[PDB]
Amino acid sequence: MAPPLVVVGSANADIYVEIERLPKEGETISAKTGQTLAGGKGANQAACGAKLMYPTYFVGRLGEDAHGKLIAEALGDDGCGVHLDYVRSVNNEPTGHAVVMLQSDGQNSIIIVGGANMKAWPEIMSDDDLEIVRNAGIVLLQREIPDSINIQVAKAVKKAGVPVILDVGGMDTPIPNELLDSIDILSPNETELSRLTGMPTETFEQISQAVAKCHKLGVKQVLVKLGSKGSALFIQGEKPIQQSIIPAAQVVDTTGAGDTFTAAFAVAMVEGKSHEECLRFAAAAASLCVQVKGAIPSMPDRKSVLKLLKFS
Amino acid sequence: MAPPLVVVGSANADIYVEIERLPKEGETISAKTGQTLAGGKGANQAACGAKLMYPTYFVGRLGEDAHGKLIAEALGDDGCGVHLDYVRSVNNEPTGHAVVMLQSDGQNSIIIVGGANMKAWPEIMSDDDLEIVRNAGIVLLQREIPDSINIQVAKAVKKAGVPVILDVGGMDTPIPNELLDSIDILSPNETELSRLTGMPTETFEQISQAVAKCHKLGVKQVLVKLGSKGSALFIQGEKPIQQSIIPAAQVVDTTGAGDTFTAAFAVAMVEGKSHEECLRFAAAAASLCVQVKGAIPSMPDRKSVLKLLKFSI
Ligand SMILES: Nc1ncnc2c1ncn2[C@@H]1O[C@H](COP(=O)(O)OP(=O)(O)OP(=O)(O)O)[C@@H](O)[C@H]1O
Ligand SMILES: Nc1ncnc2c1ncn2[C@@H]1O[C@H](COP(=O)(O)OP(=O)(O)OP(=O)(O)O)[C@@H](O)[C@H]1O
Ligand SMILES: OC[C@H]1O[C@H](O)[C@H](O)[C@@H]1O
Ligand code: NA
Ligand code: NA
Repeated sequence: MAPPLVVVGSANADIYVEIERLPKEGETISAKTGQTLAGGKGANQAACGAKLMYPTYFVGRLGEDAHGKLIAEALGDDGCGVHLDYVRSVNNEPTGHAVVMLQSDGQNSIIIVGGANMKAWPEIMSDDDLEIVRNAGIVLLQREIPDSINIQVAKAVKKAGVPVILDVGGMDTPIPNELLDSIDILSPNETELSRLTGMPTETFEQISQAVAKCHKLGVKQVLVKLGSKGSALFIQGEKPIQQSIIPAAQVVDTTGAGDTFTAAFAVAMVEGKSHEECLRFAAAAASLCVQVKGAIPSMPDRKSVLKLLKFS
Repeated sequence: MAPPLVVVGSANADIYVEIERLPKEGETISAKTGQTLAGGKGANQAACGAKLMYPTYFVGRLGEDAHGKLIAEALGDDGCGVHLDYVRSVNNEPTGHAVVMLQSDGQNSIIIVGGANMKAWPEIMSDDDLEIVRNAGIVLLQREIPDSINIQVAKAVKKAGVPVILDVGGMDTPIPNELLDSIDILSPNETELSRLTGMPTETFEQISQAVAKCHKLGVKQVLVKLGSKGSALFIQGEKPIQQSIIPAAQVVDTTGAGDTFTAAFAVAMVEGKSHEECLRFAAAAASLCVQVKGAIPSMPDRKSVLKLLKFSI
């Protein structure tokens, strides 16, 4: 009954097919194999939070189709234990999905269908949806749903005094200043930090500088994801702190690990942990995540993260 | 219950994405929209039979997943009314699926995942897997499950005396002669007939000679689908029967129409109708199919097929 993690964002069916080579206009080919998996940054972050045994709601839009049931199954009672009260399904849009064509040479080809993620939201968020974010302990957004929705959520949480984190992952359009001005923590990776600031991010000094531009744009806190280099938390009026990776024994699959990092950070934060302990909690979670194939099935339970953290 | 139509074959979730152009290696693109629908040649044919009010069983393999559920729902008691007793689901293979990339010009590019359709069958069919085919009034196969399974089913019927139809739709591989020798009716389109015989099929004379080649490969009856030109039924030693299309008011989506044609022909044949009547009935059912989007959603009910027959000649 603690103030919940509330994730508002995307849910996707990820349709992976293993093919020797791409087809041609008319060519029917046969994949070696194929699998369809629950994904999307919003669903991933919600799954992570629920698996960490923190009360978590997902606010998203699905189609009334098989891929929608796939997501609900993965996230809900028989899966991760996300509260799905505020997920709505519609009959005029497909569940969002991605066709991923892994090829016999190492190259990926992807078709992304935004579907319900981009087209099933209302013009104006319902009072019901806004009520769950007002009652949240913390709110997580990404950029795989319309700016309109992110902005309306951001405004409500700001008035309610609820912290909100915006993951920059998703579409590569500019971020509206009204969104930047209404969020507590911006969370880009190195490449995303560069794209929105038009500055280099090859060195930590360059990163600090792009982050300085972020402060000027209205963002008091930036949680920078650095891949193998770990992460860095920048708070205006303070010294940037850093956390290196907690090295994985083996990197099986980095899919979902940035989402795990972000959501785990949010869980540690809302649990009242220090900034240092938040970064380390998140590092530990991302680390367990990359050691296992897949996205949502790779995400660690609280017991495993805490176990890994114990090590000296 | 009349001796049922028994369809042994494939079930696919059909994943349609509308794009402008096919993407390139390393490249991410966006689609305008999409839809996931119940399909597969086997499930389509069973759905058709069931909608035409003939007792119909589907024998097939599904994964225990959301795509599998989609199929079951579309075919079963709340959908088409297919008897699903002999559908089996496995947890170690995915339900087969097909990514169908529609382009703006008109071409389609397709990736087919065999999944449970190709990989979840036993090496040897058990005799109570085969009990249903032994009780059939007519059996329909396609080429979207393993050759080995098709061979075992056909042989189990031949040694029981009921007609077996093999739709050539599916894999583009040569058909094993062991299979051709065990079926009663082969049903290819023009391209499949040409691929299988290695002969041209651009003219009716050519088609007739390609069919003569089929008669040499041991097949007595060939039901050739000729697209906008209609169809024809060749029976060895007899004059061919030709049937033009029953023209559709509008063509919305031809997906599943060949499946409809073949299954409707089978229903008419198992009900005792004349070859002429069988072809007409099949043409009418395919006509209705092309006027609605989707495969299984577009299957017509028997009354509509008979009404189109009444008023079309
Ligand atoms: N060998 C590793 N061991 C432990 N953690 C790792 C390892 N490699 C990457 N990570 C961590 O897993 C997460 C995902 O890394 P990844 O490189 O895929 O993306 P990122 O740049 O960090 O962030 P984003 O998801 O926004 O792209 C990150 O939190 C990263 O710190
Ligand atoms: N305008 C139309 N009106 C009525 N029937 C049509 C029309 N166009 C195609 N058909 C019929 O729908 C069925 C499928 O037609 P299509 O052209 O898609 O391929 P086909 O070669 O005949 O069969 P297959 O699906 O096996 O390739 C056929 O029975 C065809 O005769
Ligand atoms: O004939 C139609 C079927 O062929 C392919 O198998 C598609 O899945 C489609 O439903
Ligand atoms: Na992973
Ligand atoms: Na159709």
